Amino acid sequence: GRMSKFTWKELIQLGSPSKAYESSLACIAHIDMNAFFAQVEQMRCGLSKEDPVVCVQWNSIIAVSYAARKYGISRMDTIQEALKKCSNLIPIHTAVFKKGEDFWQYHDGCGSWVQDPAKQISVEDHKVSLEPYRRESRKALKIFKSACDLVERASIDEVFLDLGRICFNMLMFDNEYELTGDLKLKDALSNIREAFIGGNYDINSHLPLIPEKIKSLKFEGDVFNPEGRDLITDWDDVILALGSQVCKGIRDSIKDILGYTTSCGLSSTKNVCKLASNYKKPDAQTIVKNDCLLDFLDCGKFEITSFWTLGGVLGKELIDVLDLPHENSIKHIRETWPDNAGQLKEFLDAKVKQSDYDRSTSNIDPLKTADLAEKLFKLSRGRYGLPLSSRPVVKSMMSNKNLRGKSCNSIVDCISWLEVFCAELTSRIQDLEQEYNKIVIPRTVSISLKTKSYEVYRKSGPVAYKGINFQSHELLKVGIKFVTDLDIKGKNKSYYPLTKLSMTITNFDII
DNA sequence: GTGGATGAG
DNA sequence: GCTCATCCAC
Ligand SMILES: [Ca+2]
Ligand SMILES: [Ca+2]
Ligand SMILES: [Ca+2]
Ligand SMILES: [Ca+2]
Repeated sequence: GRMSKFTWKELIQLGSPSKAYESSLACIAHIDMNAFFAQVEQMRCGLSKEDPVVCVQWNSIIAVSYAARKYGISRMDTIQEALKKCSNLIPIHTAVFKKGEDFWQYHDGCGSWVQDPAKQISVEDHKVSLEPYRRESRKALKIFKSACDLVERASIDEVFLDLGRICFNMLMFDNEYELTGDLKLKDALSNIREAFIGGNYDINSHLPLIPEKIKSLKFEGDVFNPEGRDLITDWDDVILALGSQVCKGIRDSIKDILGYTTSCGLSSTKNVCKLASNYKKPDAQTIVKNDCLLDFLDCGKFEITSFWTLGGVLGKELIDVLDLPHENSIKHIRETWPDNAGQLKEFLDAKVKQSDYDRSTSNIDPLKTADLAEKLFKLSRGRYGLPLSSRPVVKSMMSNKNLRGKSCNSIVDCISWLEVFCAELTSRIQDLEQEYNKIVIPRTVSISLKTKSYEVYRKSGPVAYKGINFQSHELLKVGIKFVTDLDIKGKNKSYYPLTKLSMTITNFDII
């Protein structure tokens, strides 16, 4: 065409962390450390990524390495079942707390699969610690925060990156990058760079057409192109290619410094990014161009239920409520309401109003349908761009134990368990303090139990600190007092042995 | 006040 | 299957 399909406004928008995600030109990444717990144990025990390791808790498998999966092992399997699929399996049990001890510890060469009765990790007196995974995640997150100025911690093993600044800055100012032996970005993109510093454009003006010398710019990773479309046809393509390069370097850092492999989804929107990181794994990168967004969504592997918020009960409700076919529901949503979000909105209002349609258990806000339609309209088209957003502050933290057998028959027994809970909540407060770079101190403690016959007892109250700071010993002390008060409360009633015991902290001052 | 429902996979 | 934090009809 004569001009690009994009404006200067939308390009310059890339350079503002608050608005960059709204640009059609946005370059978002979703990076997943797959089989995270297995990777962490592999690296700790000096093993390779091709070693069939399985992370184990009790008799179940919680993480399965991709090497282990070659043998048909899945989380579905027990350790005994997985060992009949691959006798060379390397099960590694999580760290555990022992009842009464204030620290966790690894019991290597111990597990329910080893014959020696000496080398067991009894479920009855032990509690699992996920601290080693928390810590490793923290190391990753610091390396991500180092390479990019807007990182969302989507979960323990997944982040989103907004690569707009980085990309926009490469595009305009990076005089070091070279496409070939003789070709450099500064020469190839001299026209866009001279126009931009010149300042003579109107922001709403369309961009200049991309130069031919940019078409040799290489994507890093696997560009999803079923229909064999051209790789670089406009500026959104240029930014994305740059992103993939930047994104590869970041992932190599994770591998170089910590040894973890990742999958990466690169695209304009967060939901499309997450689909792509999962599309091939492990150690892979998938780029989804804007012009392939419909090729990607329609490939066959996705349905309306594949999206972040639609994976569960609300997802089903929509299939029902929108009479969507059990295949190509996304496409089906595009064509039925082809022109605008509102068409979906009115339909919803009509279905919204029906005798069969519940109002009581409905996961659908009647007031909030305006947005629900726009979400779906745009999600169906791969243009639903949310901002990268910090997770809100914690309100509650809990550490409990499901007790079986008669281990818990006394106040003394309960107190041994509280020690483990305190130990654990202390290390979790610490993870939080680093995440926030702020002191976190809880003012309220709650002690909960379930009796022999599954009745619930509970006691909340303040915890006081002799110092300005938080001290685990003051949390325990209050816990002990509550546990003791509940003992008296249950004297000639159904009580021991307990079947469940827990500690919860709330009312944090993030001073 | 909170048991139960809910999200991912 | 499980997890744990978070939300809200009861
Ligand atoms: Ca994952
Ligand atoms: Ca002790
Ligand atoms: Ca995960
Ligand atoms: Ca185009």
